[PDB]
Amino acid sequence: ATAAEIAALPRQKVELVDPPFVHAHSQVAEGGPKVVEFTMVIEEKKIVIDDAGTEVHAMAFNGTVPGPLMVVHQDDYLELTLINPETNTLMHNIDFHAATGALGGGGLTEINPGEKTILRFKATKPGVFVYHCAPPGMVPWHVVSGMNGAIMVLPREGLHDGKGKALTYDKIYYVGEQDFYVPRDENGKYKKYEAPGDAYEDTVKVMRTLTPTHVVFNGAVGALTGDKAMTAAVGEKVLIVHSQANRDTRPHLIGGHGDYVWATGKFNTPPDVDQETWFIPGGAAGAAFYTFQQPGIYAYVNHNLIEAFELGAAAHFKVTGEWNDDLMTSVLAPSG
Amino acid sequence: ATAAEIAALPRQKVELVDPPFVHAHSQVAEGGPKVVEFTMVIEEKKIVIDDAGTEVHAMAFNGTVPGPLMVVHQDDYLELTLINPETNTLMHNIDFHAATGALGGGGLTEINPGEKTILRFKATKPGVFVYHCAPPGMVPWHVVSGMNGAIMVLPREGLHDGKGKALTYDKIYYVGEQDFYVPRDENGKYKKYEAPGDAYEDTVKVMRTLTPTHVVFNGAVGALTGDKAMTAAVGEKVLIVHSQANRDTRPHLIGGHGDYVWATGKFNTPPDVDQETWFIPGGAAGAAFYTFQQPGIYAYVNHNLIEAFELGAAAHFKVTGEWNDDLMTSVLAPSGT
Amino acid sequence: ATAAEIAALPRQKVELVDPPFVHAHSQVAEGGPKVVEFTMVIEEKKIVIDDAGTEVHAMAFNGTVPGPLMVVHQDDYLELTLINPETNTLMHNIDFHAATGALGGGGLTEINPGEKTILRFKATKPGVFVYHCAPPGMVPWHVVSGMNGAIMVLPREGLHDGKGKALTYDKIYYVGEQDFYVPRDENGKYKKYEAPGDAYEDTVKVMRTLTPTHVVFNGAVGALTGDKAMTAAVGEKVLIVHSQANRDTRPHLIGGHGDYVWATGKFNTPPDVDQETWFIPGGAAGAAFYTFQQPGIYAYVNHNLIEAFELGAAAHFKVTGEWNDDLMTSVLAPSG
Ligand SMILES: [Cu+2]
Ligand SMILES: [Cu+2]
Ligand SMILES: [Cu+2]
Ligand SMILES: [Cu+]
Ligand SMILES: [Cu+]
Ligand SMILES: [Cu+]
Repeated sequence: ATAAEIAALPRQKVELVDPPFVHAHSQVAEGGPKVVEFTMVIEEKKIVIDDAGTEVHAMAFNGTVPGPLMVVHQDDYLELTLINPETNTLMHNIDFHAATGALGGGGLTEINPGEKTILRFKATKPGVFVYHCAPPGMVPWHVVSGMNGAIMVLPREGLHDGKGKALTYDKIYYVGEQDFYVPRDENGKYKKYEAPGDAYEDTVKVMRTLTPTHVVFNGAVGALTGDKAMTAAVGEKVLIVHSQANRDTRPHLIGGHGDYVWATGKFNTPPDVDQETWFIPGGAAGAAFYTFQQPGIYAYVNHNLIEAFELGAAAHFKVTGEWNDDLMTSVLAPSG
Repeated sequence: ATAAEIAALPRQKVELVDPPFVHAHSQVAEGGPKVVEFTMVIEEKKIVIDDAGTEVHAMAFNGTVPGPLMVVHQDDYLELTLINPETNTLMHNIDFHAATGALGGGGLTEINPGEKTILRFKATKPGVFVYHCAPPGMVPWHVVSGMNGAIMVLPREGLHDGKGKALTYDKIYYVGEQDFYVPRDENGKYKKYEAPGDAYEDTVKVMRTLTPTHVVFNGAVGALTGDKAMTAAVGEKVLIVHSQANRDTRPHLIGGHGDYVWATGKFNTPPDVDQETWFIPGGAAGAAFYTFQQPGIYAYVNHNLIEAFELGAAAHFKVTGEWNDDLMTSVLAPSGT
Repeated sequence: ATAAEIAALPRQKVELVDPPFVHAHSQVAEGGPKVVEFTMVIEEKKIVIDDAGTEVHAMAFNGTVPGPLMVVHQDDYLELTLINPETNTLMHNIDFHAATGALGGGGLTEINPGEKTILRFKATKPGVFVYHCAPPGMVPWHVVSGMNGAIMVLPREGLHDGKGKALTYDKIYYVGEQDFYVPRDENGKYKKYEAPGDAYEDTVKVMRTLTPTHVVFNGAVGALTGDKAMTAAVGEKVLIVHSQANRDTRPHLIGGHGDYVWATGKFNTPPDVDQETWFIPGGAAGAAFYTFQQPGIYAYVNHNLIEAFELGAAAHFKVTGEWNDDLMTSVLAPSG
């Protein structure tokens, strides 16, 4: 497309919502290519990541860890206004794995506190993709401070299975998984700091052990449970987008399956089927499609069970509907 | 199917065998859906995991680590009688990754010592699948104490490659891989404990490092070596089912390949081919099919070679038959330059 | 083939080239099956791997870490003369993951200092494959001392996509990724040793933590950066072969993609497409095909960003050509 051709395309402004919810969108593209407009303000803020009051100096796109999911269609343009308020202390930028050139946009978006920038890229490849901050010389520090999210570039005809059959979800959720590296004192107590830079040296020491102190969904232990449990009903089709910008993960829906899983996150790569546990390498997003068949509580986990149940990587689904005794039944309940 | 129709189905009682062997089964389903019945007694038992005599308080389905492989066909029902004898100290249950609902069955099979339960589920999806104990609040501790195994749900028409051609194995082995986290004293020697409970706190500390002290097949360093080495012959087609309920592994047959590998373990996902090293994420089972072409000793390993050769994750195959110099030959044996 | 048929095949000697470069070859096979002859001399030598003068007693096929890429076609034979000079102090051998029998060749190639051996094997399977030394009882120590490389066995008709369309690269690079485990003294300073064996016990202790001290491309931190960046031009098709003989990696071209990725490294397994970050398990090689669309500096990393930017697993590409504003443009440059 020429500059003139791009300037003639319809514009659409999107209002983002906090994960794990996803902003309003259409699965099948509505009309021809558009320039889809998003704005995010970066917030450096303290987050509490466990029930012991452990703090992280988060660097948060749109004030959340992960940043929000942006949804466009293939060959749309994503036009992001990124704002670094004067209240922040560090330079930030953004690299979209979906984008081509300038280190995913990072080279064109370096903004000091009090600056903003506008980046437009063509979403040429369909799939879910990580985005994250990456300031030269301080890249993993920003990423493991929670400065990452994902986007979804849907095929213009929406999702299909490996054989061209349409796959239409009723619900979509975005689970951003975060490895954190929190310094500890002599007694094994987590350290607190009063500015992000104060934590840098101690945090880098922990990072270099390659052993996270916490592995969490949506920024904290137990975040996507209780008031934030994800919901569905028997018969409902659900897409679960999952990202991890720095470290491998192995999602698993306990009590369910990934009926179709784009494990690599890329929609032109046919999905795996009937998955028990799928694998998403650090630096990528993946997506799983499942139709619920049983009601009740599900756990959704990173299936290194130490990571899930000791380090924090466990979410819940609450599913309504009728129990199916054909699929599963207690022939004899626990008894003497 | 209705309760009445399920009641009308044939029942088949299966006698389980200890890994790495697999109970008698037919690759292609014989007749229509059946209710396939299994029984396992859970044993909390001290096991030795290396030649030094390092002990673990294992939590073992059917008394083995891993638990035995159950084999059914797609759309059969698996009916398990699970028994927690009164000699045990902990509540246990079972989660089948093959199953749908109630956390894979865990929500319906919580049994205290002195209790039993019977769970039935429809094996709707073909593949190899992990099963493991998962008591709420104590999940990874049971799993890394060895309380896990796998099942195989064969397609009713047996295995096929990605393009519809039948693949019939001559023999099958099940290799369960176990990450263990054994506490050490100030000398760096492994600690011993009186009851499972006494090891809990020290073990959780090790688990949190995400660094196992041992990574083993069939419950111990070298368990599948010597007179317990797996066997094959040139021309023999072997399926190797491999599971890891908690931690990633990367299987490799040293001197061979995975001709067809269902790396995700799911038979409706076409197999990768000609594999050197495949990848099975923690919480899954995978399966590799290989026709041996050369005789001699092979090592079958997790190809993080530290894990294989320092931590224990190496098994052997002994293979009989004629050497093939077309495939490989020593043109000049090691000799002075 | 019959004995006389094998004996009658042409023999061709090929001169090796140090990584990341690859010796001249044809993508489509020239003529019928050949016995392709290579020679490598093993060098035991101290190398410096970082900016602090940290040393490793390298054990290096052909004098390099990684060992060089050998390229043949399916159903050719690879015939390697492996030489262990008498100035070395350890026994070495070679296991080709591409080969069938005798532990990949290791059982037939155990050479003490002052010995050589010639191994021939038929390259029956197309793909990129790891090779490494593997002396019984000291396997990981040799491998993590850098004694590993890869080969490529091209299909006789060259590479194709999942739909049988030919994929022809303009250039190819071989990135060998090495995990090192360098002992430290109690002050955190890396230790130095007189002879390789002196480091054995201390090194195994580090190895058993499963936490490398360095994760590097081409044998050292920054080996493929700056004036040793890899190069391409907009419009150029590049194959990047990546290996890791002991430990998982997750390659990512920052600013680009893997247009086609044989993540398992095997050409009869259809390539994944449009990849952001692919995954190569320890003990394997993979290959990614990309057509460059934007000029500028790219980084090519293991996308555990701590491994990439704290531990050393980052390379650069310097790409010439014209910027494409359709793919990406700065609508508003960073501004107050
Ligand atoms: Cu990135
Ligand atoms: Cu599980
Ligand atoms: Cu190997
Ligand atoms: Cu940032
Ligand atoms: Cu248990
Ligand atoms: Cu060696």
